[PDB]
Amino acid sequence: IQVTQPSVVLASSHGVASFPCEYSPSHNTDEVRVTVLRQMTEVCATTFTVGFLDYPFCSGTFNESRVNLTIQGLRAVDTGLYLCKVELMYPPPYFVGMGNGTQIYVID
Amino acid sequence: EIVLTQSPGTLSLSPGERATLSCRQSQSVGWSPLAWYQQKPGQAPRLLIYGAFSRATGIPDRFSGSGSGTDFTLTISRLEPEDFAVYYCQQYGQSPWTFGQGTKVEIKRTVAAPSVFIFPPSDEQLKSGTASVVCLLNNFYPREAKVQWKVDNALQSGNSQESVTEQDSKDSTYSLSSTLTLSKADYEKHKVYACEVTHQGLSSPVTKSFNRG
Amino acid sequence: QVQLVESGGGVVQPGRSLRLSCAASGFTFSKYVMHWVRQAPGKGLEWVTGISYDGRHKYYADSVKGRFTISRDNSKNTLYLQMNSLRAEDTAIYYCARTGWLGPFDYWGQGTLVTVSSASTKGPSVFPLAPGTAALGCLVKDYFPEPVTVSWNSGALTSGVHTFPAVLQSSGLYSLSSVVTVPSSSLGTQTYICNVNHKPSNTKVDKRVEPK
Ligand SMILES: *[C@@H]1O[C@H](CO[C@@H]2O[C@@H](C)[C@@H](O)[C@@H](O)[C@@H]2O)[C@@H](O[C@@H]2O[C@H](CO)[C@@H](O[C@@H]3O[C@H](CO)[C@@H](O)[C@H](O)[C@@H]3O)[C@H](O)[C@H]2NC(C)=O)[C@H](O)[C@H]1NC(C)=O
Repeated sequence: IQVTQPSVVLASSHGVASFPCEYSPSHNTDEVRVTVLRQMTEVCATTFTVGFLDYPFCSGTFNESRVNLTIQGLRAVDTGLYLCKVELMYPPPYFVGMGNGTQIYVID
Repeated sequence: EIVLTQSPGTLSLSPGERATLSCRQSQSVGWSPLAWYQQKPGQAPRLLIYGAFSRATGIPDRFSGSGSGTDFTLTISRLEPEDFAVYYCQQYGQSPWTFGQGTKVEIKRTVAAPSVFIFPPSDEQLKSGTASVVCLLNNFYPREAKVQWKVDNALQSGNSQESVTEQDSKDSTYSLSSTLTLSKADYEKHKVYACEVTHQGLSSPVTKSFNRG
Repeated sequence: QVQLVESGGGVVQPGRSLRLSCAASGFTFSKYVMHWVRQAPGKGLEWVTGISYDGRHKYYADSVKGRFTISRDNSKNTLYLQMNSLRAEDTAIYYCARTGWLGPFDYWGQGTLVTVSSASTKGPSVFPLAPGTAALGCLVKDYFPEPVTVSWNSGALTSGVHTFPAVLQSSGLYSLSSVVTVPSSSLGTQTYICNVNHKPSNTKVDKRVEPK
């Protein structure tokens, strides 16, 4: 699977960055696991079967083969490259794909 | 399901020279979940490179990777003596997680033809009912060698078994045994037992033989 | 520091079961996919089975699906491999491996050896390989399990010695030879004795190798 995410996004004044993360092709799966990693630290992770309930700074919705990610609480020091990881967990085969990363610019 | 094919089977080089190892994948998958591992005898594999080109933690800078789609390469820019080892590639984008068959990086030296020796079964062994006939190929380089058994001039198949040493630490050669196992009944039937060896250091095959008794 | 420590390997007869354990330390075990990978003698790496983060999803190689089961316990940070209906071809070193978050197998344990055999523990029979360079040796036949050690003249003869890796014979027993090249002139002057020790059977054989 090929994961696509935008090269660069600008966070809002209020520290909220939103961007899509999409995968292709659309293999049969019942459960997709999305992780946001910062370059490696784990920002948030969730399984879709509206997500990221274990992670107050992340939210997201999943349709078709595309997650609309929102990362909030960002400050200027949080500027950096945020990788999207997508897993097609079950039924097998398992598939994993890494995006090339979204550079998020945050201004205080 | 992803099949990986590595080439060459064996790379033969000296310290300070460049190693280039190839890994070809059955399909492209939209990114490069391609990893390379090192393995030394008696040790677990060690991750070197992932994502085709990223070095893993603590891996020296002389290791690099390149490639995309289906064709990937591992480069050791200037080989060090600690780098002679077996190297595997692996795809990790989907299950089943699959590996290449491995490329051995060995020490290169000059061609050396084997010294060949044939051994009849001992009388002590024959008393037990089986006959082991041994052919020894001693201190040869490169590793590739053909050992053909002939009994009374017939070629044998399925009744022999080979074993090879690791590269010698002093002279970088290999040695190899071939063992032909017959029943005593069959050993006693025939007369000429011969071991024919083809190797790069031999212009033409050498044959060592004995006559039962 | 990241460590993975396998245990449970040993000798088992075909048809029986064995459970392997892998103890994980030095990372948040529940945040990683874990695997078993095996390596049969003289062969390459073969993925066997893997298990998702929270244990819900288990993935198997076709070769082991139906016979092997993987599980994990995230409270005690242990991975397990339940092996059933074992066969000869399942003999291998079994490694536990972590999947890095970016996908590769970034840490591996040292492995635990599983031998699947019907054979009984048995010391070798040692036969001479009788002799300006001469070759001579000892044939170390029909022992189980591995390993066997061989020295020459109690360790004093090392130059030119080659002791070959064992081969597993069709019988389920191992065999190897140890050989040495020497001056053909020394054949009448010096004695050559191979010292074979097979500690699994407490057996030690000294065999003198003579011309003729
Ligand atoms: C994810 O990113 C990879 C790698 O991108 C490479 O490295 C980045 C840091 C940037 O510096 C990029 O400029 C650079 O390419 C992408 O893989 C690359 O994709 C391109 C587009 O298909 C491949 O084609 C190239 O095409 C030109 C013109 O025809 C040739 O001259 C090139 O030699 C090359 O063939 C390129 O081979 C490929 N590179 C690698 C290393 O894989 C990848 O597309 C991207 N994925 C997504 C979803 O955006």
